Amino acid sequence: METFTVKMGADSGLLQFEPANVTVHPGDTVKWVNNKLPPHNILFDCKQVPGASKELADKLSHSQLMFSPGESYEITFSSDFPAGTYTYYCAPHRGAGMVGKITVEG
Ligand SMILES: *[C@@H]1CC(=O)N(C)C1=O
Ligand SMILES: [Cu+2]
Repeated sequence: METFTVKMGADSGLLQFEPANVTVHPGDTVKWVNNKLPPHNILFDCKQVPGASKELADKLSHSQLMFSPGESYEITFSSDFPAGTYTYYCAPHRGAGMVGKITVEG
C-alpha cells in the first residue's frame, strides 16, 4: 500500500503528466498535484478504461478544472477496481497531447 504522486505540468515546463505512465498494485494511492502551467483537469474516456464502462470513467474523472498550485486530486485503487489500463488526459491541453496512463498490475 503506497502513494504515487503525479505532477500536472512538468517541472521543465512541458504540458505533460510526470510520471506519464504508472504501474500500481491494488490498494495503492494516486495523487495528482497542480504544478506548472495551469489550469488542468483529469478525464478518462468511455472506452479507454477496462471494459469501456462509461459509469466507471465518469466515477474517476475529475471533470472540474483546477487552478491554484498545491491543489490536488486523489484516487485510491482499492480492491473495488478492475485490472487493466486506464488512460487519461487534460482537456485544455488535449491538443498538445497532455496524456497519461495508469496500469493496474494483476
Ligand atoms: C465518450 C464516450 C461516449 O459515449 N460519450 C458520450 C463520450 O463522451
Ligand atoms: Cu493540462
